[PDB]
Amino acid sequence: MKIKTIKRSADDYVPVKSTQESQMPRNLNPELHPFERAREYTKALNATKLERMFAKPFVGQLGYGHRDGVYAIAKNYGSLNKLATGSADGVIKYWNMSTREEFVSFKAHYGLVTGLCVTQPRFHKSQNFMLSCSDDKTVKLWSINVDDYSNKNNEEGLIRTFDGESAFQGIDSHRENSTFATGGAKIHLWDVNRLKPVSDLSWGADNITSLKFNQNETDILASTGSDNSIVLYDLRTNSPTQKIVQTMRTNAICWNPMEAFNFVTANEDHNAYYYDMRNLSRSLNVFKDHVSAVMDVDFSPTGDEIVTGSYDKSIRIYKTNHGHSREIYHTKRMQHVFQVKYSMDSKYIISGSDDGNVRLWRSKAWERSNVKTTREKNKLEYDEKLKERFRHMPEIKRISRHRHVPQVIKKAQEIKNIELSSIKRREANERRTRKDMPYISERKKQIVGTVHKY
Amino acid sequence: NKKNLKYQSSAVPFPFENREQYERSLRMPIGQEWTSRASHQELIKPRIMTKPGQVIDPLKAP
Amino acid sequence: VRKLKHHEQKLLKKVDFLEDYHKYNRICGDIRRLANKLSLLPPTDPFRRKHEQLLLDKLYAMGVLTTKS
Amino acid sequence: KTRYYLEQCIPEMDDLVEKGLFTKNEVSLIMKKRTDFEHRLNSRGSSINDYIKYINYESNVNKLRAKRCKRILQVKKTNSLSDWSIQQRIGFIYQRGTNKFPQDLKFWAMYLNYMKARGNQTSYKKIHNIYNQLLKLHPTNVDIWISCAKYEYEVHANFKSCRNIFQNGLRFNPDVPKLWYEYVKFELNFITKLINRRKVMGLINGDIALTIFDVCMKTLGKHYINKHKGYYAISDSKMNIELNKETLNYLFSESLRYIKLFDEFLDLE
Amino acid sequence: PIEYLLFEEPTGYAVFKVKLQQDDIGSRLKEVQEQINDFGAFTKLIELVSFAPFKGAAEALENANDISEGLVSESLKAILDLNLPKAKNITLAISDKNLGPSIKEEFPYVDCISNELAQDLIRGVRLHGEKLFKGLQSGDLERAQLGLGHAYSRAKVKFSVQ
Amino acid sequence: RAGLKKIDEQYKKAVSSAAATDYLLPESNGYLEPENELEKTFKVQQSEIKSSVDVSTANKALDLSLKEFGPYHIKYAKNGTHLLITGRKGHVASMDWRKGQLRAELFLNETCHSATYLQNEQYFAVAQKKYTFIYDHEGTELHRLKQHIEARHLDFLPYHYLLVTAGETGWLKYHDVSTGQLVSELRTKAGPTMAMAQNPWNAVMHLGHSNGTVSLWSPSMPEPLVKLLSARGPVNSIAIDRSGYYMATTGADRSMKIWDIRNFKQLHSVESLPTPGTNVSISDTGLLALSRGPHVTLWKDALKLSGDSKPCFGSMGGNPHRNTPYMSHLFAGNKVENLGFVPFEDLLGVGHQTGITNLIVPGAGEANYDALELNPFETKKQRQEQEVRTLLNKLPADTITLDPNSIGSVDSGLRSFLRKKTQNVIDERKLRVQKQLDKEKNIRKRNHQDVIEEALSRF
RNA sequence: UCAAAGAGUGCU
Repeated sequence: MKIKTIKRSADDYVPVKSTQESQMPRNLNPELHPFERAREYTKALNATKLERMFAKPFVGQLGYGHRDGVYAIAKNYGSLNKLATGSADGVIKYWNMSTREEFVSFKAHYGLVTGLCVTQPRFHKSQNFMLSCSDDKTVKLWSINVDDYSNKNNEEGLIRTFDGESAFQGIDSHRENSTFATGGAKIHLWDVNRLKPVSDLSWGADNITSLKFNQNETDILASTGSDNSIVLYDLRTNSPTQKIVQTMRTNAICWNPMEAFNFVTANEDHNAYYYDMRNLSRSLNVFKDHVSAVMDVDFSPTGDEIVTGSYDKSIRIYKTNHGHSREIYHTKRMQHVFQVKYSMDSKYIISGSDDGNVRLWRSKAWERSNVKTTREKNKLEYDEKLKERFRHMPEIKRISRHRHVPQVIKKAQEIKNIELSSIKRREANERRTRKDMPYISERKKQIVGTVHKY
Repeated sequence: NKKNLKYQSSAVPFPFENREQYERSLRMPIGQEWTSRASHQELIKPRIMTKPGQVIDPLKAP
Repeated sequence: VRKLKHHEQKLLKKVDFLEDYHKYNRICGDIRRLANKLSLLPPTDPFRRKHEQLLLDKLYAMGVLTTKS
Repeated sequence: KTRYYLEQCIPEMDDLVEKGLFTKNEVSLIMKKRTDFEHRLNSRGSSINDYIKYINYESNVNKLRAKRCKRILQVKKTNSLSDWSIQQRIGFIYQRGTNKFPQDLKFWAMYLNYMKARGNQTSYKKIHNIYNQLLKLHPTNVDIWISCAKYEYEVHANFKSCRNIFQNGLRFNPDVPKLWYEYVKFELNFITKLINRRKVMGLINGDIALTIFDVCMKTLGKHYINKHKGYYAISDSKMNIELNKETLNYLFSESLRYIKLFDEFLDLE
Repeated sequence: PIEYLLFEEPTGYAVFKVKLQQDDIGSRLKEVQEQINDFGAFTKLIELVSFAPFKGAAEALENANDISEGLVSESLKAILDLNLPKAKNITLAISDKNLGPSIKEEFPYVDCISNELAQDLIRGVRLHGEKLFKGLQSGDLERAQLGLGHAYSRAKVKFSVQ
Repeated sequence: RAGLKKIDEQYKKAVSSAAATDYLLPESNGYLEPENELEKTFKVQQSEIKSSVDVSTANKALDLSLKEFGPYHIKYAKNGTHLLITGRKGHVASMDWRKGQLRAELFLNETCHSATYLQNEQYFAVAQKKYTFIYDHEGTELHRLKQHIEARHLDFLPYHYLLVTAGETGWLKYHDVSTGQLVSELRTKAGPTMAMAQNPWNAVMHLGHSNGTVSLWSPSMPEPLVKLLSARGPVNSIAIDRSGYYMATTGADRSMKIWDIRNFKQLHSVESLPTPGTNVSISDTGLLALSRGPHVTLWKDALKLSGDSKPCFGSMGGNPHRNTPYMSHLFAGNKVENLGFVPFEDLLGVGHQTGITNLIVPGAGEANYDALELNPFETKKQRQEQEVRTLLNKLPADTITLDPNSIGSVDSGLRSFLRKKTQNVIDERKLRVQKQLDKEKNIRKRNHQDVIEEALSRF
């Protein structure tokens, strides 16, 4: 009669070769693969634990560091391995962080180094240039020999000095052109080939503490004042544009490299505020996981992540759309964070504290910098999404969210939470009787007023 | 038959905007035991990427 | 099973399931429990003192105790 | 990544069944042979023969699909993925074998010949690309460079490009008289066609090689001196005279071929 | 920013293409360093593209002297131009900084690299040797080195069979 | 709406990808259909089929006759490579039928009622009378379980690494091999467990008792998820189809019931049986195998909703609606102790007192096996990772649920005394203030929602 | 020999 029975060809399943890979039969019938959801959860729950034992953020420090506290850090936006660092001792250093050594070490100013920026001056490959400003009322342009290219073979040292009537407290350079701006008692626009300030910008008599040029719409500049104010400028008009007066002072700014109109501000109220340029009556987001004043803030070149340095001996790194830190970096030997900045490959975090040490941190503690096989990348890629799928699982939250935070910060937070609850009960009690209370949005409490209403 | 609290999401995970969206994804399996090799590379693929050792130069004028 | 790798050891532990003196260990322990129970009983009642003495004599007859104890 | 290659074969398998050219059981048998080969190719001990054994296989499958297209569908070409799926695969087999084994000049040869045959399907630019890499891996093999110079002077008749090849070759391997011999042959290949074209032009209405000939001796003599001398100069005067003699006899014999080469050219003086 | 690598052997000149650029930030960390030793990882970094054997013994010494003095030989000028794109400027890794100016003079469109990142790759190209050639006929390097050693050494002394 | 649409499209792409892999599947199952309508699948004799199949398939069909400790219960490893047969009077041998090499032999003279492999061929358990014994690959006993006493039924969960036992004591022992600890002890209160079964889809145990009620059991859960009685008589055996949708039973009163686990509904009932079924088995293909005394009858396409699919003995005048036995086989002068399908193989096992024999059945085995789950061709080195990776992915007992999909959803001195008075008076004040808030919360709801007395309402 | 367990080498 007609009969067929399941028949295995031995050669097909067992190769005749000792070296040929055995055929790897797969059938995607769901009945073959039961317990779909449970297995993914266990793989998720296993991935989360492994992330913790592999969370290894510290890689090393830059040489022997500075003598006095580090108070100025600048990255070369065109070269990976290069930083310009300065300390209040008056010494400025230019680093080869790939070898974790110094290219050159220079005693720039008698007083405190209050600003540092790296530039490509266009005077009217083998050398790099950096600009330093200090409270001794001078700005000095310096040149350093670099070993990126061997197409030639010197003149390493001071190139030009700009004398100022008043002390300088901030400096940044326009990306396209050689012009750079200094923040002193007055915000001044400078040209490399001119010793005197080319243009005088100033809304009023208040000083400027910090300033940062735009990267995308590079003609725009923002500055911070000691009167708890943020000022916007545009070079195409050569005039200020806007201010908003804040409740507290803002120490640092960083503008988003992926959104030209968006920026974050490091604030004195243990908060960092995300802003939209056009409508500044409110903030885009608020970051509130620090317990002391935020000293510096930097955007990743990816534009999706932000890192904040605070006075509470910790570095917090936040997702742009999430209002709470996903990670904490801390150490006993770290005394006060004043500068936090990103390796522009987005894989590492460069930090500077008053102990004089400049440190490298990993943006991803669990990731590793070696080149990985096609197989390897897939499984690591597997765990990330599987963790992403099961983020809010109760067990995964406990293992993932758990961090070893120092005793001092946790005590501040639990004290911090008590007052907020103590406040919150108070207006809630008041709300029972007094008829006319406007609810104050969390995004608008920290604005005091805006000059230009809209 | 009461459902165990241990295996319950505290809230709807991002980027999903509604509760019903979350169960639909849970129905869809990511594992290769249930998905083809090519179909894995699309579901597994992370949103943000990069290339080691290169400048991520910020956006030019569009 | 095959020796687990380092990470496998951390993830899973004590998975290695599935001259012997266990009988003698049971005897040594079984004697120890009996001595403990005799101690729990008061110091004056005569029953255990006959019994503990009987246990001393019973063990001594073997050689487990080289001398009276 | 064996499954990745198998999965790219699924869409054409579905097309074959959809068009009715191959039944599911027949399509299943084809995949079994494809699966076995792919494991052979991706495994250790894989040799270039495995590529050649595979490359012949889909070639036969290509013929059967064409015959069954006329036998069942009665259509020269059915507008679906099946028509160009095999040919795209064939090139996709070749490039791995060439990359895996750049040594085998034989395998390069089928890859060009298979591709030159299907001129409509494969643009001449891609053939130039393959030669670029093939020349680029093996600059010292004259047989390659005259091969690419050849493809561009018959199929394309681009003397400018063909000149550049023979031009560039003499730089890399100035020691080989054969490449000198062909370049002069090409140079007189070129002149006669112009003069014949000029003769045709009138009907409807050279020294350059000698410079190549002249410069041929200077290089070949210098190179023949470098060999038979080794690392070091020859101290004895009599040998230095003798080394001249072999260079001379070598440089007479080369000239004597060129006397023969001119004979075939009737038009030129 | 490295794309092409020039390696130089007793059997010939070998040019490489850098598919992937190793993390220049973390160059000194162990894991990337182990990749240099590991052949599987290193093959993912670069892949051989040119090999031009020297014609014979005499030409090798002439190049061995030229490379020692940081000069570009005719054979060297041949392999680079066939390979480096004219192109902003193509970036090439060379073990010698002294050879850099010579290459720049011949080819204005190429920028040379001799930083530690280049040295890391040059070390690993050398570490695997004939393994990276994928079977291309490179003779045997260890023997060829020993012959050029007597040849390169003896030349400077002007020793003679006399 | 668009986000919901994109999620659906991604799912529709996944099934399309699954459809793509369906073409990749190497082989198909067997068939057995007659050329001529007169020819019947039940009429064909096994002696004819054995001639039809290949000599290798004839070698695969294994029949050994031995009477020393009969009867022998046969069990097939999940991968199907290694065969365990346990004699009633106490002989158990571990061996691979394809290899032809006996792995380990035990001549213990104690009545053993059942035996099984646990996680691989290497480690297996044999149920001795009044205790449970685990025997190593070498054949040495690694341990004896005092908690597991006097059990005939041995179950193991490949994903949860747990062994289940059933006894007349009524106590269900749940033991995990990896942790080497007993998860839980539960008394059914349904009396002795004559039938035991496992459902692969939800890993929920199935038991039969004298009343005939079937109680579903889970490690996590204290009391039975569902209780259902298919037959008036005790259920001597429980079978559950591979998909887990369909569940089939044999009552001691000769009456058959086909059920569906998901909807808990009775598909088909048969009372025309000459004698109660000794055993029941369901193929991975869905074919059901029923052994009654010396006769074994198999029905194709039984697990279907349609009434015409209903199994029926022989036929009533060749009625198309009547479903004849796909095969009918009789062993004269013999009895079937148990039935076992040969996984990944086109065969059915049958166990007897005379011996163990394999019956070749086209379509009985799965056409194509996924190797990631199980490989008959696994070398020794792959298997040791297979257990390692399966150890790494062990499923906790608590994750057991009625439905796997439901999981993951979204829902001093005087000072101390004087201190105690202060924390008190604080506590009452808190308890009073919430009344004032609660009372005020009541007032807002109330506000939100004789002529003489009106004259006098003001006073 | 099989049979179970280690420790290195080659290579994707």
